[PDB]
Amino acid sequence: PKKRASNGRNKKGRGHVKPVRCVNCSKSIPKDKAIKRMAIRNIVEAAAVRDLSEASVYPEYALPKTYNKLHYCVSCAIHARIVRVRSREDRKNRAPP
Amino acid sequence: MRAKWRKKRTRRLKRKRRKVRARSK
Amino acid sequence: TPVTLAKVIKVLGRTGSRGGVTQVRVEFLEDTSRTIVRNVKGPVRENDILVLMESEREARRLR
Amino acid sequence: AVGKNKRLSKGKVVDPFTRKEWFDIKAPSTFENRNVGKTLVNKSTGLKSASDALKGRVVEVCLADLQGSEDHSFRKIKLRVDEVQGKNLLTNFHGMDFTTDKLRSMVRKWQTLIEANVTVKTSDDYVLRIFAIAFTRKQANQVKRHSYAQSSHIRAIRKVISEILTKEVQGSTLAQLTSKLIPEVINKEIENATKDIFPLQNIHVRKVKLLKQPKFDVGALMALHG
Amino acid sequence: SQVFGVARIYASFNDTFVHVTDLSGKETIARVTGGMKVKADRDESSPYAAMLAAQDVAAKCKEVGITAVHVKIRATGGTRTKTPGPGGQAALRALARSGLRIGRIEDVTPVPSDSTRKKGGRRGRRL
RNA sequence: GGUGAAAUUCUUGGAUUUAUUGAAGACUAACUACUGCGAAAGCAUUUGCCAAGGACGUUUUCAUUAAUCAAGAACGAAAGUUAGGGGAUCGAAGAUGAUCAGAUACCGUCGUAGUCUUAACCAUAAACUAUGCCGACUAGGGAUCGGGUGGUGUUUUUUUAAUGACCCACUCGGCACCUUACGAGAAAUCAAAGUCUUUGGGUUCUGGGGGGAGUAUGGUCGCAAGGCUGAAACUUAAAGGAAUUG
RNA sequence: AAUCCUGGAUGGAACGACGAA
RNA sequence: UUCCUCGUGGCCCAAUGGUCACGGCGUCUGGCUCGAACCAGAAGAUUCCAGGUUCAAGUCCUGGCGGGGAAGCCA
Ligand SMILES: [Mg+2]
Ligand SMILES: [Mg+2]
Ligand SMILES: [Mg+2]
Ligand SMILES: [Mg+2]
Ligand SMILES: [Mg+2]
Ligand SMILES: [Mg+2]
Ligand SMILES: [Mg+2]
Ligand SMILES: [Mg+2]
Ligand SMILES: [Mg+2]
Ligand SMILES: [Mg+2]
Ligand SMILES: [Mg+2]
Ligand SMILES: [Mg+2]
Ligand SMILES: [Mg+2]
Ligand SMILES: [Mg+2]
Ligand SMILES: [Mg+2]
Ligand SMILES: [Mg+2]
Ligand SMILES: [Mg+2]
Repeated sequence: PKKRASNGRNKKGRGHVKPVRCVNCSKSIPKDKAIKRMAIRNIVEAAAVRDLSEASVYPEYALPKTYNKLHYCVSCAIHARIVRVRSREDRKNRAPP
Repeated sequence: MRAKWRKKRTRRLKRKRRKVRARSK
Repeated sequence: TPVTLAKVIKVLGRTGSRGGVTQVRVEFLEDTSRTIVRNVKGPVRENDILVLMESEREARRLR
Repeated sequence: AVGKNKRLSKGKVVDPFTRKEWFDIKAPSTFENRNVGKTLVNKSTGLKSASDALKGRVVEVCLADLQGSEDHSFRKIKLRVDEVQGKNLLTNFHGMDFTTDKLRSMVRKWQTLIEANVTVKTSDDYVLRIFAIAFTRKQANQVKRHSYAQSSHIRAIRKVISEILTKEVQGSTLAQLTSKLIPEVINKEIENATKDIFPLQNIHVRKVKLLKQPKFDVGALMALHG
Repeated sequence: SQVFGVARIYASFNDTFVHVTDLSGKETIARVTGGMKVKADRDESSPYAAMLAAQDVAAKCKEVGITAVHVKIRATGGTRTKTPGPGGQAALRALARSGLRIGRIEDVTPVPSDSTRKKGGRRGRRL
């Protein structure tokens, strides 16, 4: 039977969405059935930033940031300890944590 | 078995029969 | 023949599949203000001391 | 990985940093700093003339390093070598471009992105592809959460922008354009022209690239380095 | 005061490249990888290997005359991962701790405007 | 290099890597969302031309011209076919390296056809909202796309105007959504799957236990691949749907 | 009275079972 | 019929004149687990038959046994 009304995705009025590729397994998944995350991170880490500031000329600088948008297929997202699995009542919860 | 492959088998056998009947016709 | 002494300041948790390893954040006695996260094989307390054969390495922290 | 190679040689020491020499890089006078850094070449033999091996070099360096100010911290500038006079090699402007960190920082969702690009030539018979970028903003008193445009606003904005750049380049030679770029007056003009159409935050221009240069004309170059 | 180079870390999975140049990039110094400082093919990627590579290029730059360095960290990019590998930040910390100075880190992973096609199929790299 | 790990493979003839350019062809990131248009299939760089279309507004016009529709006609993803072109990437086949008890499978490296285009065929799909179209009525709530109305509302212009962008109230139309069940339903669930034993608004199509079988035969279309149409013999007591606890 | 800050991953092999109830 | 070649553990196969002879599968035993697969391990040979050379023949030489291949043409 029907597990979901959205059926997996966000296709209401479209027909076709012109998919993308999972960055882990290269699987062609539609852009709406995918899972988009955004890994906004500092370039180095929390640890070595002190060493870098110590060894840096140009003080006060910025520590710029690396921004990469991630798409995963369902299978890879579930393997990688992401959207894992939920109860029938909490499946309807559509907001993040 | 999978209905897709069973279908593929019927299609192959149809092809077989079609030509072995063309042998006479 | 260089080695580095490091004082334990914080025990984080156990690690390794069989639990025979412990993550600890230490404080270098010499060249203080430096804190590094390391694995340990045996039992360990806070304020124990470690002899790092090499100081420029930290473990993948379990977070 | 070390002792893995089957064969190093199909058919079957001289360390070179004694064989090399250092040069220091001079930028034009449309920059509060000239001393960019240093480079390397081999010693000028008789069959090489290292000047020509070093002529067509390109070096990208930050505008904040050329001006001192960290306001122009993203804003990388590519400089092309064009002449050498005794170990103080001169450069000229080759093209600008932003940092990916700043660009992706601009690019946030639930706002509309606008882009323009024009292919204009200058007074000094250069040809440039100037890129412009802009982003919608969420006004004050605004309650809805995305601030998208109606896609004819976008075409009008792009028309305006392209006309502005074609106007402001024709008349600017190359250094005139560099000194128009650096203070970011163009962005102010775009905002003053588009405020009557749509808000438009983050109207930093974008990378600019040369396509084809005129003849060398060493005099115009040495006019810069005083 | 400071003589600047450019470090160009390319930190993929399966390997890590530290190799440093003048500001122009045409003239290069001290290209060393992780697989030159380890013998597995399995630890070519690892932070220890990258750290050793960075130590070597720091030594060579210092014995040339270079004192500071700009950084351009990179992944395989293109159609491939675009997330940097493990041994990039390690090499960075290493060449910082060795005695060099740093200026203007940047990430220069080559990104497409939806270029050609990823490999694996539409069903993916199965395993 | 690639991998879970390796190996095939490339490398002192300088591989990988760096910088500078050039060419080719494909693609159109991030913006890109419970957002838009389209009869559907489907459609995402810019600008220009060409013709079209929906909604909105209208104290304009005809005046029942309409709804659904065997026959019959147009478009119809991808794959595929013919002929030219182009042929960078990926890559049914195939070849190889491994894995394995075997592995002509998964993984890796190559790689033809195809992938793109033009002219012409095909006429299918989980072509799915698995929900026919037209129409009326029936509960609350907010958000949003497009148009429109009103407001001494906010901001920018030239303090000021008219604009434009926002705010509030309302409205027509659309993609949808949330909550409840008065109701319906076998239930899962449904503002339509309701107004159906208190059984009739209008119309088209399809189905009648499971297999055999979408098979055989005969027609028809097609270059073919195949499509549309489509049995019987024989066989069987259960197949199946939704939920329940293990 | 001094005082700038952070969160984060994968990782091989594992065939089969008379029906009756 | 002639010429050439072959014969080795239950099967396939290798051998420098120089150890009652190498390998793989099969078989037997034990272990993991009921069986496979896997891990450890064993045993099994008159090297087709009869003679000869040599200190010694699986091997080197003559004869037979059986298997295979090539040739058997001009008319
Ligand atoms: Mg579809
Ligand atoms: Mg090279
Ligand atoms: Mg785009
Ligand atoms: Mg839109
Ligand atoms: Mg059908
Ligand atoms: Mg259907
Ligand atoms: Mg209705
Ligand atoms: Mg409205
Ligand atoms: Mg509405
Ligand atoms: Mg709609
Ligand atoms: Mg019946
Ligand atoms: Mg029936
Ligand atoms: Mg019975
Ligand atoms: Mg069921
Ligand atoms: Mg069996
Ligand atoms: Mg069986
Ligand atoms: Mg046994």
